[PDB]
Amino acid sequence: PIIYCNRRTGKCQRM
Repeated sequence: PIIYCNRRTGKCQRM
């Protein structure tokens, strides 16, 4: 899948 969480801002995405 393509689900990750960027640390730059601190927001995570969905599938």
